[PDB]
Amino acid sequence: TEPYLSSQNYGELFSNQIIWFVDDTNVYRVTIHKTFEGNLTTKPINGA
Amino acid sequence: DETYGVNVQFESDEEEGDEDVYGEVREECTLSAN
Amino acid sequence: PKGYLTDLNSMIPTHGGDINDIKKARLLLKSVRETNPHHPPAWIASARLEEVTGKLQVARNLIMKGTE
Repeated sequence: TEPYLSSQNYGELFSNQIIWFVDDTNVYRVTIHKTFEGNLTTKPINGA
Repeated sequence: DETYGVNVQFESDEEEGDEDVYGEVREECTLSAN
Repeated sequence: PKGYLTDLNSMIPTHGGDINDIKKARLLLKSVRETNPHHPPAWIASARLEEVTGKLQVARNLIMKGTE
């Protein structure tokens, strides 16, 4: 298992070998919206 | 606050050994012939 | 059996939900409240989904997890 990108290994990000970052945290996101009398909705919104 | 825009992360978590989480012992007319 | 089936028909939910999408929204709000512990409407939506269907004690333990 490759050495995880620490703060002493991140200097290898900028040599000639092209590197990508994949942040998939924000892919599935929701909004939780209340009206007081009745009920409560959760709208899935777009992510990235 | 509205806080509109909140991530979710669907994971296959909660794998354990099926014992207790905190290792504790959680404890909580009649018939008649005439 | 007549009166007991009458009382069983008296206890059917008129607003139970859509059971596969009820499970889907349970999984959804579970992932919300698990990745956002400090979001209040996550815990409110989880306990409200567990009070509109199922039973209420798991909803009450979910909000007492949410309040702390």
